[PDB]
Amino acid sequence: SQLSPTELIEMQNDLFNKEKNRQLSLTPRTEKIEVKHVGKTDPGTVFVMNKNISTPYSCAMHLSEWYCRKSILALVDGQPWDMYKPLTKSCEIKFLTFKDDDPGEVNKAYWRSCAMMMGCVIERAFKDEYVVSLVRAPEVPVIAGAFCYDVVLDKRLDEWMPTKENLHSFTKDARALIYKDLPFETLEVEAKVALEIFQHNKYKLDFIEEKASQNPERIVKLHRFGDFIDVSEGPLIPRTSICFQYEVSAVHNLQTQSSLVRRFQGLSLPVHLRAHFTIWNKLLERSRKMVTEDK
Amino acid sequence: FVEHARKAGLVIPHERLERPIHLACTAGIFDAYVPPEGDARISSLSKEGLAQRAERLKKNVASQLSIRKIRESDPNFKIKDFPEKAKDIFIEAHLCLNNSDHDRLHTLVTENCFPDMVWDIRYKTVRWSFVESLEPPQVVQVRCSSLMNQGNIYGQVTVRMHTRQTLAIYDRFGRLMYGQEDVPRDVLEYVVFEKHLVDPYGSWRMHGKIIPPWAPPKQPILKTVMIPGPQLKPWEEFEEPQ
Repeated sequence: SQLSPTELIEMQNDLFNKEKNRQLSLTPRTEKIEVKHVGKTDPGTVFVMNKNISTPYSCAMHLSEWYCRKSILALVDGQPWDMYKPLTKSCEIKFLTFKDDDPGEVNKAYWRSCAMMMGCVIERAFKDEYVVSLVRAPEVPVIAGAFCYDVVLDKRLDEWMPTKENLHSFTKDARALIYKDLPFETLEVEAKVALEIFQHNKYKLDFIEEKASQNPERIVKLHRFGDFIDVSEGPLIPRTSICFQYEVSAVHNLQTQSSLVRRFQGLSLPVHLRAHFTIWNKLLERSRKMVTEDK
Repeated sequence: FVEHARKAGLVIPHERLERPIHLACTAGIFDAYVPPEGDARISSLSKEGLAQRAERLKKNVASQLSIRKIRESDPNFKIKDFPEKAKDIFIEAHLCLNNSDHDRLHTLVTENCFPDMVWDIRYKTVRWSFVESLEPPQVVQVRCSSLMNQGNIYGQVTVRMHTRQTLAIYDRFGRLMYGQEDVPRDVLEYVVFEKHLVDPYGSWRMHGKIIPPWAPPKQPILKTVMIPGPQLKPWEEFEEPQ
């Protein structure tokens, strides 16, 4: 088997599109679903929407632009939903923001999102001659000063460690990614049809195995933006626009016996919370340390 | 809003209008036949449903009495002929809404049938098609109104009809709203037609369209709807029932 870089991307997107078509071809034929607003602004507000098509974002378009722009994450019953996930049965919806009193749910949803971006930054930035295997997106708590992604690289490429030029280029391509506006999309896949998309990454295939194993229906949660697809835990933030300052700060070589795993550590803030040029240097200092919470 | 400012502007003085108001129609339907609830299933057996219809046609004394008033007042009267012409009135009047021709629409439908159907429909494009009438149209009930003042008698013939129709409503910009035109939807309609007796010119009009309480839910709409809750003024807190 011999594969081109663009071919694999296309194939993944085709698998994903086949998925979508198969999810939509369930023939709901526009069934009426009912949502209620339990939020504190307009209580006793009802929404008659279209089951498994209409979204909690499409529910914000009824209120005002303010909701559309401010709300990162929806709290529907006992679950956070992300804005672009269609809705299943009758629900009750509350909207979450960065300035709310228990933003934590959103915060976890930020790092996850932010981490995923740095995937695109990396895999596509390498020479055709080498090989980049993305491993997992280890979830650190927010008090640790960074977000981290795990990466394995070609064995002959393993001796050199990055230069401030390379780092700055990572940052630059990240911000260039933020520049064009990318929506985030959520799909529910079976382990059988999920294991076919990732393939060549063994760590993806095994992570999928464990993750889908712990939950009885063998369900994998996929997140697609642009040409990139990634499996993660929990919901993501609605648009790429929301991320303002992006930095790829440090990269650290960690070595196990059977694997050489590099951490990519970075820092980012939302356009809502954006911080001053002095503070940014202070936090960009703390993101240089090797930050370990895996378990 | 029901309001009269009695303090200032007085009250519109009591006037004797030299023309007593002439009405071709009268809004109310005298008695609504309450249909059997199993008529969705009972219709699967035609010799059961049509048997019950025909039975209650022969058995009713009120219906026979009104039939007698229409038959004495208007000779050459057959009730077996009626559900045919009454079914023709539909294929004509719905085509009238299709083509947005109100002239011919005044001849067919009654004064009360007209305003609703014309009112809410008028700024859009409506296309309607009659494909099959699956169960032969049955006259369910007849009623006679005695107006003591005018000597006026008003006949009202109920027709129940099983029907197959395709409806496409394009909104004023040309984009679809209610339904697809390519689906032969299954529709059951209760209908009431009316007639003026003392009238020399013998008019038979569509009066009203009755829908049973167990009638199947209609097709879901395309666009999403937002129902606002009770509006709160500055000092008024929200209260939520269970």
